[PDB]
Amino acid sequence: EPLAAGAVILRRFAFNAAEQLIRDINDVASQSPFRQMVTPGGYTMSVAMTNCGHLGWTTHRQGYLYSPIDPQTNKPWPAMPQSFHNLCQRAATAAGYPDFQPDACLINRYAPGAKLCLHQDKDEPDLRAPIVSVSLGLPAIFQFGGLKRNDPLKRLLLEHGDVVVWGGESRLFYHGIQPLKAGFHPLTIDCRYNLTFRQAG
DNA sequence: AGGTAAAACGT
DNA sequence: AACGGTATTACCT
Ligand SMILES: O=C(O)CCC(=O)C(=O)O
Ligand SMILES: [Mn+2]
Repeated sequence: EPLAAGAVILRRFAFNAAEQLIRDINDVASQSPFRQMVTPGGYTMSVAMTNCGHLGWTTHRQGYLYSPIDPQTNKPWPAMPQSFHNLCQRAATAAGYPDFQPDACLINRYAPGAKLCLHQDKDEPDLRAPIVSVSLGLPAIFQFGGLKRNDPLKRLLLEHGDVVVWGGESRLFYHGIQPLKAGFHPLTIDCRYNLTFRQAG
């Protein structure tokens, strides 16, 4: 369990809820489809993304931001599914964050080779609130460091149903995903999904 | 006067 | 391929 101060991995926590979560990913994506976002610097991200809930993480020319509106559809992001919110609440409570109320869920899709380079989650104004991160499908190596980029990384395999929660002291810690290895999973076929819940408003 | 982009090539 | 440069710079608010 003990990843860092205020950080924990709940292994296979979402395993039982996974089938329903995956159906709801498909429902969300049918309204706001997965898209590979382009950085301010002009590079297309390997991870395909969408959002649900009140606020969605996005890139544009000027930087990163949380928007109530999907810039692709010009409609609000789909409502956060009850299955998402219920799972998130249970995970956060188990992790020691019983008062967490997310208003934002970023949905990441990793094809073979897709990565997410070391970054901080910092576009949220209320830093008191934790991050809840659900793994679905193919396994990936999760990097978890410290407050500085060059702080040593813990490398952890995240498997289908694993939930990682950080906050408090570890809230602004650098973290990332190494290039996804190809493979098969009975529920996702050829990809990894990640659900990242935050308080963005 | 701060916050931010790099959530993205060489050794 | 793990590690670290780049952003002690050029930009908007
Ligand atoms: O895919 C993951 O496990 C991490 C996702 C992430 O870091 C993010 O969406 O900010
Ligand atoms: Mn992140």
